[PDB]
Amino acid sequence: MQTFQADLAIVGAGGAGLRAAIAAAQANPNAKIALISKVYPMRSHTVAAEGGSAAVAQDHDSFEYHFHDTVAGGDWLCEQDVVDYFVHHCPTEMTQLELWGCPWSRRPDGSVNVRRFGGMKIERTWFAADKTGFHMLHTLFQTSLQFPQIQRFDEHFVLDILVDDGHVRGLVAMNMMEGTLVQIRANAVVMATGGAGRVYRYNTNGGIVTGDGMGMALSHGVPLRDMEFVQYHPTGLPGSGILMTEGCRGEGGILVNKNGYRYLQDYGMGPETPLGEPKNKYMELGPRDKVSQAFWHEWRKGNTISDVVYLDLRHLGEKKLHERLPFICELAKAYVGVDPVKEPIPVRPTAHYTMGGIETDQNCETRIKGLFAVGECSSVGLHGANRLGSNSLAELVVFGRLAGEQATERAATAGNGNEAAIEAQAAGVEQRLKDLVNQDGGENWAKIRDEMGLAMEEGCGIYRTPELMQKTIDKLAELQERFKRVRITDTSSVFNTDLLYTIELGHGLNVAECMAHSAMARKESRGAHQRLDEGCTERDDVNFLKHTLAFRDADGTTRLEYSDVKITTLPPA
Amino acid sequence: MINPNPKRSDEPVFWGLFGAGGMWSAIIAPVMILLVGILLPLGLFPGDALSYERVLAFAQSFIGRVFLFLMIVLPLWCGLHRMHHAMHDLKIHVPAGKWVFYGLAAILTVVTLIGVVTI
Amino acid sequence: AEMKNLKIEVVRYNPEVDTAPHSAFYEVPYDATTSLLDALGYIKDNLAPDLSYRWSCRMAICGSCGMMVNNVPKLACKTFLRDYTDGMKVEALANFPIERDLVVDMTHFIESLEAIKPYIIGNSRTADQGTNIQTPAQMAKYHQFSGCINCGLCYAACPQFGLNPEFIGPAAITLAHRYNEDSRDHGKKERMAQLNSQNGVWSCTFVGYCSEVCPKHVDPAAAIQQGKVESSKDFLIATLK
Amino acid sequence: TTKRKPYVRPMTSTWWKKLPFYRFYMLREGTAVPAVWFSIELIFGLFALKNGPEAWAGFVDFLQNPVIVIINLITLAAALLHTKTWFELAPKAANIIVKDEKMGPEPIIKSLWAVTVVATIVILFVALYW
Ligand SMILES: *Cc1cc2c(cc1C)nc1c(=O)[nH]c(=O)nc-1n2C[C@H](O)[C@H](O)[C@H](O)COP(=O)(O)OP(=O)(O)OC[C@H]1O[C@@H](n2cnc3c(N)ncnc32)[C@H](O)[C@@H]1O
Ligand code: SF4
Ligand code: F3S
Ligand code: FES
Repeated sequence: MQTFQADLAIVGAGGAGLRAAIAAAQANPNAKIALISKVYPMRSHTVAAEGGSAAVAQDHDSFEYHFHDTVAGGDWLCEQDVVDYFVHHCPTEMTQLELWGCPWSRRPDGSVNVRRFGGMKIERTWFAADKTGFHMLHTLFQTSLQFPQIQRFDEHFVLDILVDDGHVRGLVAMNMMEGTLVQIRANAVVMATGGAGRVYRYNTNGGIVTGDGMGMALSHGVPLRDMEFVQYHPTGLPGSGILMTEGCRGEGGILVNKNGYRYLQDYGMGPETPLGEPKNKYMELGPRDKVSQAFWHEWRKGNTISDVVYLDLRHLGEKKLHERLPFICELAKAYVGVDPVKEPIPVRPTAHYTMGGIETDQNCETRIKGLFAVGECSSVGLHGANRLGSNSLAELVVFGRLAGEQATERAATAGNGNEAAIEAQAAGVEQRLKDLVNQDGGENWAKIRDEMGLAMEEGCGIYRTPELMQKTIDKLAELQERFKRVRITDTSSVFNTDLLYTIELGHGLNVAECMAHSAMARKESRGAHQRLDEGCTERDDVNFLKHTLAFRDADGTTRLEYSDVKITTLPPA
Repeated sequence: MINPNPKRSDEPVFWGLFGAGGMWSAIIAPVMILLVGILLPLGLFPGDALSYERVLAFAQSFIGRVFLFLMIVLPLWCGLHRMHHAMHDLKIHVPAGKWVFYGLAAILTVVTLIGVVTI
Repeated sequence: AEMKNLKIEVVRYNPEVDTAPHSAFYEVPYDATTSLLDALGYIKDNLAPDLSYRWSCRMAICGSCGMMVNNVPKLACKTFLRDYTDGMKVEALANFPIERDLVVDMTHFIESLEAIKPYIIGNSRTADQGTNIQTPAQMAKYHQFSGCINCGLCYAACPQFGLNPEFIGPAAITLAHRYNEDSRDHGKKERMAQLNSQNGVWSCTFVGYCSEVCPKHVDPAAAIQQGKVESSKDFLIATLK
Repeated sequence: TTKRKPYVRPMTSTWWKKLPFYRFYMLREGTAVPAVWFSIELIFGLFALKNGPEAWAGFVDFLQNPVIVIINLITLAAALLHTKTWFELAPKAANIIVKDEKMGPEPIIKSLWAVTVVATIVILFVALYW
């Protein structure tokens, strides 16, 4: 295997990864950092973020109101020592993005505007029209071009990490164009590979958000925290799953049923607000989950349109629509055939974000020394049972920086390891790839993909039942058997996506089992995680104010442990 | 792969003339072809407006010699630019193509400058 | 009901086996929501598993999608079969080396874009001092030129690029332009060396197809042109001193 | 040795024949031929004008040909197409903010056509009403 030395590797060039690479180049000018990704960095899912990013800005805001909005928004599953560090560093990283040229939409006086998201009383979401992810992933990718320390491995598919005696030592990636494998040696590795939202049939995510970074951590005894909390975006286009930003409601937009009723007052987010002034925490700007749940209840009463609801924004106006929701306009026009100026937009909830991810302390380090996780792939303990809309993107750069700094120190005190052991690991990834290539059986990977999506969607949905969950545990374990009979009929080496997608699926099965098993075990209702059965329809801070850790043993059994929530100032109640 | 220290080109000179030339023949050429190419030989003008004595009475005045040089020379530096590049576009290898075209332009420029100081 | 079918012609190529491009034809079900990207996924699921192509986001913002459709450069995930009932023909994005199927060697694209320095240069302001102040007025100077998703359709548009693969390109020129015109940068002189090159703006003949295929209405043809103005000012400057 | 085969598609001197937008682009640079032919013509008439009314009368005899009246009509075609297209593409060379908004090109294409109408009127009036 060809080898190249690095002071640290970063897997994933999303917002998280790239910020980590910068910081890591900015903390050690002589470092030789290896940033790797299976897609060119500007194709990362980050680019699809439309809402905004959160940091305290106005003179009447306070770190405490963001602290509170995050803790409460998360049903107290949040490591309150992590949420504290978070809101205290959001201002500096949004500013640093602006110092790097991110075109934040502006107040007339030259200052950065802010709008309101996630049910946060004080508005504190910075934005660049409704393209904010796009402006944020590029500012970071473009700004990174100036650090020779950053060496990229564009379109390298990282297969596995090398671990030995509880420390990480590198990774094995395939050069996707050449179809050759490559060994990258480095004494800190920073996972930044995104969520696992494509394990759902209908999702908001691109084709690459298949979970690979989580699944790698499963294989080395790292545990996925809190994976049962899958947040559903309330407004996605039917069929496509395409996401319609909240910023359709932070601008005054309304959600109606088949009777034109703004049904959301009937479910605790009353009273109704006037067309003109949307008010935070109310109506269409309610609690995320509730705004999704209320779709389910409406579908029970039969009040959906044959099944969708409607997001009306007509009463927004041409200037306002085209100045702050351009993208949303064209997206409606092309995939559902709707002018957001003439007509209303058909939407319904869609799998969106994975709260859960690789377990990390407050340095984004995992249990393995030197291996870190940051970004949607991780669970630094920031979002608990339900992510505050617009907190995600801030996470990427707040903790991205940390990871970048922390990986940089860790590799600088790491000390050598057993060479024969390590290379024997590398040789071990290689063999496994061969075993997959020679595996036969005439099972069609794509058909397994489609069922795993239907199962997660049916058993791990908005509302959950022990019988359907069990049926999805059962379906997935059946799928885990069938995967071993998949035959990779394409044997080429130059950009062989038949092989690669099969690899991404085997990460999905693993990560999805963790979700299923984790939900079936959590006998309560908290955040995204809602249970209809008796004795589990409300929050239970006596028996379950604790994180779900999921492990996977080598026998393929998905085992659970639990850990305590750090409380600091905001005790549950 | 891509150079680090490329040679600053010289196209901002020609592109400058071709710019000036392209803008003159957009405002003025249409009326010039009308008059000279159509009216004049069709006699579609009142009296003796476009008669030998009047045209020589205009050409020999100062404002006329300036306008007759600009009318001729500026579109030349614009057309021949476009031809030079039409060559590359059509994949037609013309040896010393920069000299041919642009030398023709200076040749004709001198030739017309000779003419507007009169033969 | 019963879905219609469309004979899609896709241009295949495997460098371990063909001597050059080898055509194909697939029957794809479709209705009024099916994209080309929906079709490529279907073919690979049930017709030809060895078919490769870039993609991800599914909503015309990522830019990996790029490829020719009846010899027009367009993004597959914004191309819909409803408009190709009398014939369709997907070919790998033009003016690029073909590596495999619908995937092309984007190396020159990335090096170009890397060669104009697209990042804030020379602004000593540090995060503690708060953000820069920039009006919507200063921002409208460059905002349209910032929407580029690095998809490459204009390189397949541009016939000059096809004639001169050393031309740095419309995108790359637009990007360097996007930083010249941002009131926060102070590094125009670090970029002019590339823009003043024969492979700079001066390899552009204002064919205008670039902006015509831009799926994000950036108007690169407008940036380059403005760059020839600037390149020229700089010519003037330098030459005159 | 790698396993690649970077297939390079070749570009023919007939690339512009495919796509209409390409063709309109050849046509628009094609207006370069009638424009220099007219500048050749004017140089003729110039030096005929100097060689006395005997030579100038020869020149007007040429302009009447009338194959030369068809060619000079094609030339008046080409010069219009140029004006139409040159006016559309000029405004892109400018970057103008008018209350926080990049403007053009319509206000610039409007003014250029206003000037040529006024130049055409003042030129027709000076060479004909006297
Ligand atoms: C999908 C989505 C998410 C989203 C959103 C809208 C949509 C449609 N809107 C948001 C919003 O308004 N506000 C907000 O706070 N968040 C919003 N989100 C969520 C957020 O965008 C994402 O959760 C976050 O951006 C994730 O980014 P991250 O840096 O963590 O990484 P990524 O962009 O998802 O990219 C993954 C990277 O990893 C590489 N990769 C993947 N697998 C591999 C393998 N096997 N080997 C090597 N590299 C790998 C990818 O190539 C990429 O670089
Ligand atoms: S200007 Fe448009 S076509 Fe060119 S790369 Fe940018 S987004 Fe793509
Ligand atoms: S097609 Fe080409 S010549 Fe310039 S305006 Fe566009 S890059
Ligand atoms: S899927 Fe993002 S560009 Fe086509």
